[PDB]
Amino acid sequence: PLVLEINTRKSKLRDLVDRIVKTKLGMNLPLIMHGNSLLYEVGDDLDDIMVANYNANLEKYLSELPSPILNGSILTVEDLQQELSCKINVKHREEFDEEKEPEGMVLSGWT
Amino acid sequence: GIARGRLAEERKSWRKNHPHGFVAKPETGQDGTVNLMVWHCTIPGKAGTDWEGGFFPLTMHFSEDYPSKPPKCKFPQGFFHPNVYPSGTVCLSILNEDYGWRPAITVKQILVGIQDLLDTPNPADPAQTDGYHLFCQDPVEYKKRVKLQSKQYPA
Repeated sequence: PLVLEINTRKSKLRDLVDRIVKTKLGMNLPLIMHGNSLLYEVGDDLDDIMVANYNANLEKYLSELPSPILNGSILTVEDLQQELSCKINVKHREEFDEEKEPEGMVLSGWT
Repeated sequence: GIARGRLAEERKSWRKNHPHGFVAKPETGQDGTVNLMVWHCTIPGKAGTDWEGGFFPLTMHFSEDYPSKPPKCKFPQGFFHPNVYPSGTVCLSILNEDYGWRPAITVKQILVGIQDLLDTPNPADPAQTDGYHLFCQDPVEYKKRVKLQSKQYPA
């Protein structure tokens, strides 16, 4: 169970997908879940309505997603092809060090 | 968490391999939520049958007790088939919690089982008098009703 410190009001889903899920966890076809709701999926098999909705979610602040990601939210992240699967505990943090935490978030518990 | 975890597995499994012409996907709400507990599906009628060319919508409703308990599967209200209630509920042995259901049954197996039921109704499970009668006592009128309905559901 990883810990993600992040400003949930100022960071967008896109920031989390690109900087954590794709980059650090190495998941190129992620499925991101919060409870029973899918926040994100990617693939050429998804129909145009689902892609358009997921595209809209990417541009939303985490605290304003259809299933809001807030302090203490638990996300589940699985990949379509790789066996990788992760739970991420979200901890809200207001401010980050401009040169030590330049990505505006901090992932703890990861190798 | 048991239901969610199993539906996430079924979602991945379905996306990587499913039979041709079928659709199965979690419902997207007008608020943007994508709900793993409610899936919208499409079952094609089999070629070489009166169902041919029909692409039939079905909703699968899972509960927090899935997969200990089976989903409820519904065609549209008024769908014509001897084993479908007026409400749209489909009667299928493997969907019966009391006897045929087993946790290991997949969404693929359910939808293929329903596709099989379309052209091969179960005479012991009559759900609607309309379909069941025509089926049992007037096959020619039944056949016409099926082919007309197939035309209502093009791809």
